[PDB]
Amino acid sequence: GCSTPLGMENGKIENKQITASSFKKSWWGDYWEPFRARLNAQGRVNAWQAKANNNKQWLEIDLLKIKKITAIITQGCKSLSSEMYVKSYTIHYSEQGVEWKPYRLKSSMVDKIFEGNTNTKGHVKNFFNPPIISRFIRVIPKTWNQSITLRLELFGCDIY
Repeated sequence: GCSTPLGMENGKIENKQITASSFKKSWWGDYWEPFRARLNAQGRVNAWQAKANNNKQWLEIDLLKIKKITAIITQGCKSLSSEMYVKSYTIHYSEQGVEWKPYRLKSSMVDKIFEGNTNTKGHVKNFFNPPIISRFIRVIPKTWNQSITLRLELFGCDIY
């Protein structure tokens, strides 16, 4: 089958493979680095937080080789007295990491907007019908509650 978690939570996807447009750095050593965006992560800093909340943000995952990506799970983050989570997002993909292509349905001309989270720890899973075949995946937050924060996991399999 093709529904195996690709490695965000279990750490098979290494820190070096996860990057972002920007990330929050607190005056006192709290860096919400991209690679902290792992499903179910706990800790003082357990998620990626964009440096600024605007339409120019993205979290990128380099799978190191082209794979078939069948689903994605996103989760939010509760930090202090603040509930932050991405409510909707689009997906961009690439085989080379140079040219980016937006995920769109067959009878579509606009980017497919995926429904995201409605709380901080609940898992929201979205299936890609059809699957995405690529090496790089970018999650583009469209709407968020309070602040852009994410914890995620990707599911797929190798190409044969």
